[PDB]
Amino acid sequence: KDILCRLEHTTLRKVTANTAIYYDPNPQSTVVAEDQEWVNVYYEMPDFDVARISPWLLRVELDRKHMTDRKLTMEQIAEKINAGFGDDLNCIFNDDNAEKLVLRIRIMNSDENKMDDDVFLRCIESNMLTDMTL
Amino acid sequence: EITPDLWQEACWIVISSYFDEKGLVRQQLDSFDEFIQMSVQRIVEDAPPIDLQPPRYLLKFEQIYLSKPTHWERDGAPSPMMPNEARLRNLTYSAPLYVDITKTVIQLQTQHQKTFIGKIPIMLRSTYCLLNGLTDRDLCELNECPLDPGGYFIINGSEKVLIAQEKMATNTVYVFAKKDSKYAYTGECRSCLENSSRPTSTIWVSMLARGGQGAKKSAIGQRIVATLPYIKQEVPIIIVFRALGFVSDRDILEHIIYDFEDPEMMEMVKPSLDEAFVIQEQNVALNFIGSRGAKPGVTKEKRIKYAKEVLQKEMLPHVGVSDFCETKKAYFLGYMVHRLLLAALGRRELDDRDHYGNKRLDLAGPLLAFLFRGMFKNLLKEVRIYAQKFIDRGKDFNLELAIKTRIISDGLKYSLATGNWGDQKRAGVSQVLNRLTFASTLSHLRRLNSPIGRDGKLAKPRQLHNTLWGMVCPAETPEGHAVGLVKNLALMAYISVGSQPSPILEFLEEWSMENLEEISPAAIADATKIFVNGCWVGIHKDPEQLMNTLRKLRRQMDIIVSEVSMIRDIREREIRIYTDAGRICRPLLIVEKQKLLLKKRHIDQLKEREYNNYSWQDLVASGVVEYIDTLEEETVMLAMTPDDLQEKEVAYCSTYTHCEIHPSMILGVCASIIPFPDHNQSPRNTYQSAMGKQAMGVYITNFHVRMDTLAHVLYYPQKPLVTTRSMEYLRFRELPAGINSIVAIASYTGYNQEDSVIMNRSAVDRGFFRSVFYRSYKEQESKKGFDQEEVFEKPTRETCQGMRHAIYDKLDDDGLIAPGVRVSGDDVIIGKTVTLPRYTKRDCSTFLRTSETGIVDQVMVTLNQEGYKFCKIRVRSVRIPQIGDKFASRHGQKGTCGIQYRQEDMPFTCEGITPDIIINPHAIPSRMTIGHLIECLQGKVSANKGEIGDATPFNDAVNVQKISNLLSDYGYHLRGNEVLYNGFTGRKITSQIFIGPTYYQRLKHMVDDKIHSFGEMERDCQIAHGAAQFLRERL
Amino acid sequence: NNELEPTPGNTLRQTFENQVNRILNDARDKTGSSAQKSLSEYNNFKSMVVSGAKGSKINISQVIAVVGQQNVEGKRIPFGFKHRTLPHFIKDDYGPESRGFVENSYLAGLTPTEFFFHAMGGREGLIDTAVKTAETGYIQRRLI
Amino acid sequence: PGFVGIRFCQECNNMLYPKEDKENRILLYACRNCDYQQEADNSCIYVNKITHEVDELTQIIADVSQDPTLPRTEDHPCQKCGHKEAVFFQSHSARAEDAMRLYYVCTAPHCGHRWTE
Ligand SMILES: [Zn+2]
Ligand SMILES: [Zn+2]
Repeated sequence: KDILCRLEHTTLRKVTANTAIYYDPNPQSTVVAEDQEWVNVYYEMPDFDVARISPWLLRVELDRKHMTDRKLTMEQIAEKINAGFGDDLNCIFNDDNAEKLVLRIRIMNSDENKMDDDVFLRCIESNMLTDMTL
Repeated sequence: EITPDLWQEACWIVISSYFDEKGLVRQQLDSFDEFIQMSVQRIVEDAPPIDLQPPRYLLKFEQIYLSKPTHWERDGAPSPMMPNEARLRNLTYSAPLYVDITKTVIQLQTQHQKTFIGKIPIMLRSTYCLLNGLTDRDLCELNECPLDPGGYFIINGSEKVLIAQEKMATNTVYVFAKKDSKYAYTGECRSCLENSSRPTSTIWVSMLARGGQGAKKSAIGQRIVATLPYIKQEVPIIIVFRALGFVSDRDILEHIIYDFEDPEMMEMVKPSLDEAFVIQEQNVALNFIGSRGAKPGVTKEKRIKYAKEVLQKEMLPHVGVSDFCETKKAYFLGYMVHRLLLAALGRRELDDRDHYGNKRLDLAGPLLAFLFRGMFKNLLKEVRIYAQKFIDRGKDFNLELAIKTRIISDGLKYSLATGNWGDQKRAGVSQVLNRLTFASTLSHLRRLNSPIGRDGKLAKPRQLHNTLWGMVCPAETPEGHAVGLVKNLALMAYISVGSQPSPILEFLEEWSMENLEEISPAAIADATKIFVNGCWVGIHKDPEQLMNTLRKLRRQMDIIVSEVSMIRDIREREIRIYTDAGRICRPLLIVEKQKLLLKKRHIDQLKEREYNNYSWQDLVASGVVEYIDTLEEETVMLAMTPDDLQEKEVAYCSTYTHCEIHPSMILGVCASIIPFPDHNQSPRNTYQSAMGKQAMGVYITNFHVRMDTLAHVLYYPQKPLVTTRSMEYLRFRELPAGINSIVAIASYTGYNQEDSVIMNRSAVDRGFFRSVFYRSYKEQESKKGFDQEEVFEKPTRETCQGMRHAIYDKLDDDGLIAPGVRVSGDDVIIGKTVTLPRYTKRDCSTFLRTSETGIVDQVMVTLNQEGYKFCKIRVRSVRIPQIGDKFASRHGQKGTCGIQYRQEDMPFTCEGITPDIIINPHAIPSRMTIGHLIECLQGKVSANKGEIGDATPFNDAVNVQKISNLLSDYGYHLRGNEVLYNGFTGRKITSQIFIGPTYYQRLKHMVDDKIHSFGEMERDCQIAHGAAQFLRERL
Repeated sequence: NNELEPTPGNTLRQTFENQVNRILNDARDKTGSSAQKSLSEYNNFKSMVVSGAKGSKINISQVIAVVGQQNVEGKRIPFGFKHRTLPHFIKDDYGPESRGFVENSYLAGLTPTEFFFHAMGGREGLIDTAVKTAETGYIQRRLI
Repeated sequence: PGFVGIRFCQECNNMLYPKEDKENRILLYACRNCDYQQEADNSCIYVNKITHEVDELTQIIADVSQDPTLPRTEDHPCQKCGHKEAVFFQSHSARAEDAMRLYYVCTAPHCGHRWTE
C-alpha cells in the first residue's frame, strides 16, 4: 500500500472536501467561528505576515478518509504548496489533534510592500485542484 | 370476467379482428393515402403565388384533383389502366393530377379549372388504386391475386417498395456527450419548421471543458456558448439572449433558472455572464452576431439585418418564424440551456442515441411529400422563366404552354425508379419487390432501414436495444455487413401517420393551460411544462387531472385521435404530446384497478364479426384497447398476461396500467413461422428468418399471368403439420412453402455428415420437393435513325451478317418461338435483325440464357410506351432435387443433399416406413435447436391424432411431457424413438432411431445454378508452398 | 439497507455486481454438473461430448438445466428504459429475472422476457462474428 | 458552506460583483454598469463542494408518489402522517458515485413526506 500511494497520481482534488472563499481582513477574529480557537497558534507565534497579508481568505476542508488512506499529512501538502508556488502564497493548517482537517491560504505578505485578489484566488484554487501534485 | 380457461380463446379472437381490419401492410397504405389526401393539397396551397410583371399578373392555385389511374395511348386517347397491363407493357401505374388555377391581370381574372400538371404514381390497393374496394371475384376477373397485399408501386413495369427510413426525431432537445470534444456537454435541437418548406436547422448549446489552462479561463471556468446556423463561430449564450432583446442579467436568468433559490445552478452561469458583460444592448449584440456571418456586412445595419434574419428565420423555426416570436424563442433557448445545466449537474441522465422513442420512421408519404415539393417549385420556376418573356412583350400570357407537366411526372418516376432520393444531378430506397415466396414479399413490405452515416457512427445501432420490444422483430435481421441495421416490424406494430395539433391546442387553451406569453416567469417553477410536437406551449398547475382528462378523450376518440401519444414525465414535471408522424406504436389492453376492461361481452360481439357489425374499430372506440408508442411505454406497467393481475403470495406489482395481448406478437413475419422458437438458441431463429425468405412455395396465385424474370413454384407444397397461431394471418396455409417430410435423425452411411442430408430417391420419383423454374425474356423493336431499325423477323444466312451456328429454324415468320417448343442453349428464342448502314443485315437475336433445356411457356406481344412492338417470352424447366440441392427445416439447420437411396436401401421401421430425409445428429448438440426435436415429436402426435399441432411460443399448455404422453396412446415409444432395420441387410440397428414428420424447405440455391468450369491470398500461399513454377504458371 | 461494504479497488456498484454474478454463475455450474450426473451411459448427448465429436458439457447443461445469465458488453442486461430493462418490470429491479438470468432450460422453453434478453445476448455474438469475418486476412496481408 | 447565490442591482438588475471597500475595510457588492453598491452581510464570496455532499431529499419531488412504475411498500410507514404505503427508489441520478440507498416517499396524497433508510 505504501508503494501504491507513491505511484498512483494524486492531485489535491482527490483529497479536498470543499472550498470556501471569504473576505476576512482580521484573522484575530476570523469570520469562521470554528477557526478562532485553532488559528490563534499562528498569531501567538507569528509567521510570514510581518509587513501585511491579503484580506482575501481561501479555506479548504480536506477529506480525512481520503487523506488517511493515502497517509498524507498537512505538513506534506503545505510544503508542496510552498514548493509549487513559493513565498508568494502562505498556508496555515490544523494539527490532526484538532477535530477538523482545515487548511487556510492567503496571498503574499511582501507583494504588498491584473486579477484582483479574489479573482486571482479563484484562479489559484482551480490551479491547485487541477495540478497541485500531492 | 374472462376466466383463465377462456383467455386463450379471447386474446386470439381480438388478434384475429385486428388483422381482419388492418392487414399486414397498413402502414404503407395509410401513409400514401395521407400524402394524396392532405400533403399534395398543402404543398400547392403553401407555394407562393406568382407575382409577375406594364400590367401585373398574379397567378394562384386553388383546388386539386386526381382521376383513377389512366393510360394515354400512343395516339393520346385516354383509357382506364389496370395494374396487370402496366406490368406486362412496362408502363408506370399513375394518376393525372389537375389543379384549379386563377389567372388575374391588373383588375380582372379568369379561372383555368382542372389544369393538368402531371402524373402521380399510385400505390397499389391504396384508396386511389382501381383495385380498391374490389372483391375476390372482381380481382380474379382482373387477373389479380386476392391475397396480394399491394403497398407497392409499378414503375416501368417493375414493382417498387419504399423501405422505411429511420431518423432522429426533430424539435426535441437532446443532451449528449462526446469523448475528445472541446465541450463537456452539448445540448442540441434538430429543429424543423413544422413540416414546412425549408429543411431542419440544428442549434447546439454547449458548455466548454475547463481544460483550457490560463488565468482568465481558470478564474471563471466552464463557459456556455451557442452554435447558431449560418454563423462561423460560437456566440456567448448571453449575447444571443441580448440579441433577442433581453438586456438585464435578471431578465435572461429568469428564462434559464426557474428557481433562483437554487444557488448551485446560479454559479454555473456566471462564467457566461462575465463573457458577455461588455455587451449591454440588443443593437451591440446583433452587431456582434452579424459580424460573424459567412460574409460579414460592409456596414453595421447590414450586419444587424442579417443577424435579425438569422435569429427569426434560422434558429428554432419550430418555435416560430413570425415578427414577434422572440419571447417564445427565448423561453425555448433558456430551456435548452437549463437542460444542459441539469445534465452537467448530473441531475438528469444523458439522452440515449438508440432509444427508439428518439427515432422517427419516414414512410412513402413523407418521402413523397418532401420529393414533390422539389418538383412543384421547379414547376413554378419554369413558369416564372417562360411567362415573363411574354409579359415583357405586353401581350396576354397563356399558362398552358408554360406548365411543363414532365417535371412532376418524370421526377417522381425517376426517383422511385432508382432509389436516388433527389435529383439526377440518401440511396437504396425504392427496392424491387422480392417475389421469391409469399413470406419474402410480406417481410419486404415491412422492412426498416437504419441511418449508417452521421448519427449511425455515433450510435450503437446494431445492438438489439431494449425499446425494440413489441415494435421490431428481435430475431429478423440479415447476416453479414448489414447485421442489426436492416430491421423488420413486429406483427402488430403501427407507424403513426400524423395529424394537425390544432384540435389538441384549442383543447389545451380551454382546459386552464396558461400560454407562452401570459405567464409570470416565476410560475414555471412549480407548474409543469406542456410540449406539443416539441414546441413548448404553456404551463399547467394540475398535471394529474389534466392527464386523466387527456387519456379519457383519446380513449373515447373525441378530440384526440388514438394515434396521438401523451407522455407525463413526473419527476421532470414535463407533459409531452406528440401528433407527429413516424412514431412506431403498438396496441395494448387497458388495465384498471387490476382488471382488464376487455370483458366477455366484447369477445361475444367479436365472435359474430361476419354478420354482426362489430369490429376492431369498436374495440378501440370502446376504450378497451389503446395504442402506445415507444416512449409512452416509459410510463406504463405492462402485465405480460392477466395471470400477472391475479393475487399472489408476495405481490410484485399492484399498479398495472396495461396488459400484453399475446407475447408472441413481438415476433415479425418470418420469425412467426418458427415452431417452438422459445426452445431454440436465438442465433438459429435469426438464421431461419433469413432462410424462410429463400424457401420455394407458391409465391402468388396469379403467377400464370406474371412474366417475372425468375420465379420458383413448388409442385406439392403442404401446410405445416405443426403450426403457430400467427401463421394464420401470414396466410401460410394458403400459400405454403415446403413439405412435411419423414425425417430420421440417424448416422446412416455417412453421406449426411457435417450438414449434408440423405434423401429418399423413391419419394423424389413420386414428386417430393419437385419444382419448376420460370425465366422470362423481354425484347423490343427500335428505330435508331433515318435508315436503321431493329425489327423482329426470322434471320437467314443469305442476308444476315451476324449469323452463327445457333439454330434459327425454331422461329416462326414473326421471328418468335411459340409456346410448347423445347429449347436448349444457343437456341434462338427471338430473331431480331438490325439493317446495316454478300450481307445487308446485322444479327442481334437473343439466345437461351443458359444451356439448361427448357420449354417455352408463354409468349406475349404488345406495344411499349413508344409504340414499338414488344415481346416477352417465358420459359419453364422442371427441377428435380439433386445431390447438390439445399434444404432446411425452419430451425436454421440448412444442408445440401449428400446422396439419394432408393426405398429398398433406406432404413425402415417394422411398419415399412422409410424416412424421406436422414439428417445427422451432429447437427443438433452444439446448435441446441431443441425446437426441431419438439416439432418432430408434436408432428408425430399430429399425424396420428389427425390434428394440426399448436406450436405457438410461451404456451404453458403445451409441454414435452404432455406430447410424450399423447404419443404413447398411439402405440409409439413416448420419446419418438423407433426400431429401424438396416435396408442393406435387414438386421435391426442396435440404437433406436428418432423419427418423425418435420416441415422441410427447398431453398432457391440449386447446384445447376452454380456448377461452373487466384488472387493475392492465393499467391501468398503458393509462395509459402514454394511452388514457384506453379505460381507463375497460374499467372 | 446500506449494510454492504465495498471491496478495496472496486466501487460499491462493482462490489454489488461482482457478488451477484458470483452467486448466479455458481448456480449455473452447480445445476450443470447435476445435469451431467443424470446422464445414463446410453445418453446420446454424452456419447458425442465424451467422444469429443460435437458439443460440450455447457451445451448439455443449457439444454437440460439452465441457459443462465445473458450479458451485453460483458455486463448484465442494461436499463434501456428509464431505470428498468422492460416495461414489465418495476424500476430499480436488480434481481436475476429483471437483469436477464434465464432460469429455464431449452427443453422447458424460455419465458417471453427471457426470450428477448436471450435475443439481446445473441445479437452481440452475431455482431462480433461480423466484425471478425471482416478481418480474416487483414494481418496476414499486412505481414506478408 | 452550502452554496452562494447571486445578487442583482436594484437600478438595472445586472449582477452585483464583490469588491472591497479598502478604506472602511468591508466587503461590498457593487454594480459594474452603474453607481449602485450594497453592503454584504455574508463575508463568504464563493464555495465549491468537490464531494457534492447535499441532502438529496431536497431534490426528490413529492409528485413522484403518483408514478405507476415504482415499487411501493407498507413495510415502511410515514412518520408525519402514519400512512403505511411508501414508494421507494434509488438515487435515479449520477453523482451518487457508489451508493444504492433507497429513498422513500409517502403515497398518501398531499403528504409528500420524504426520508431515507
Ligand atoms: Zn446596476
Ligand atoms: Zn405521509
